[PDB]
Amino acid sequence: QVQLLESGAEVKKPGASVRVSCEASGYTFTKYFIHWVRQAPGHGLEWIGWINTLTSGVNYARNFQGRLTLTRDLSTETVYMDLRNLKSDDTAVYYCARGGRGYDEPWGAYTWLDPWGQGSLVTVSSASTKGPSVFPLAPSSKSTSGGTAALGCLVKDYFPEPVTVSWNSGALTSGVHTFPAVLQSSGLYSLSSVVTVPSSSLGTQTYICNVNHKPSNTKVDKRVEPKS
Amino acid sequence: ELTQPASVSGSPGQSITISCTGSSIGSYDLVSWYQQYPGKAPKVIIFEVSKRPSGVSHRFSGSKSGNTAALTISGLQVEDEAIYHCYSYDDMIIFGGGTRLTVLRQPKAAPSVTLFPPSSEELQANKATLVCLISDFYPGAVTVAWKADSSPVKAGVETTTPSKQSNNKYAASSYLSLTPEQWKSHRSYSCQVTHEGSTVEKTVAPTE
Repeated sequence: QVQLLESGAEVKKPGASVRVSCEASGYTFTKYFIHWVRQAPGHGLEWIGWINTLTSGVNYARNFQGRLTLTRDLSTETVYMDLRNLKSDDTAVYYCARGGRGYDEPWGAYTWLDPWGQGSLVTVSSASTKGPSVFPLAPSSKSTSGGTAALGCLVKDYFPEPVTVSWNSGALTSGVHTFPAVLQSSGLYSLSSVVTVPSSSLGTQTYICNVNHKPSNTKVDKRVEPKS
Repeated sequence: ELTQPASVSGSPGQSITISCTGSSIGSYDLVSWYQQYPGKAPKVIIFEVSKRPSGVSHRFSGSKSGNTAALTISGLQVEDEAIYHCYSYDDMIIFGGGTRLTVLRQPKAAPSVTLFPPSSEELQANKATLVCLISDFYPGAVTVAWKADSSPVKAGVETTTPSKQSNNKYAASSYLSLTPEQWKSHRSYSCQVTHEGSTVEKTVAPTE
């Protein structure tokens, strides 16, 4: 019944601006504030501003006066968030939330925030589609079970997801662990794919990681040699 | 401004308390607690210190003492596994860092850590990336610390959030981007993974 509905995800270049919508339903649109809270990955929630849906009056956080603009549409019962001059640290899931109580109490917006929209992911990346650099991870028997060695490929700096990795054209599957990518502050992804193989095969078997980055139409078959 | 622990662990049926401390806790009686499941939005479960929304299980309860608020979950159940954020006001709505609460469903398992040095190919290309791969740790909550020789290293560190493996343990990766000079200039670099009061450290030296 009481629902806030946000728009889809966005990808923006630095210096650009983004517009996120928040469609309300199931309650008197003009009786409750609409807050905006973002959540950068691995960071605490941060409030940025609210709007009085009745009067359109706004209140922003110190770090957002000048670059943020909240508007409301009384007929479509929709609040819009406009954030300008996007930096890379603006990457976050942006939530809208109904302000508890209403426009009658001094803390009538800070009682409780409920419900919340599903959130909209905004990703600020200076990178257009970009293929990865693939480097070899030389075999190491230090942290593997007896008789085996771990070798892999470092898939550095690509955009956007996804990347797929196979080994020896798929002939080698047991022992393969492709780790999820990290989203670096540069806006580029990097991941690693390792494979545990018999330490005796290192001098006999060839090991090649087949990296496929379809967005950039890039394919790399990197042979991973042991460092004698 | 608001300080709460990063991760908490507890077994089913028992009770535990998450603490949030900040100067704003004593000022007003507005401190609240928000529950967030992975991939979903936060939801209020405690507001105005101790009030509980209708529809919220009575097992949740809140309280404050001085500058420290506390959320208490009695009779811990599996669906309580989530991120719990504390909320207050200091000239604006402010939040804590969030507490990953895990309801133990298997034995605590320490991580396996594998540390790779920069590739000589990458080094000759005027770049360097140390790769610390962490796997098979339960619960999915670790802190990673990089050390140059013995000195800590905060600059150039990129760490993923944990992701659930098929065996329901968790994996994560940490990357230390380095200048080739920085790499050759030190005796060694270390990846230190802390997990549930235990630590696993792997070290690599440029002379290898």
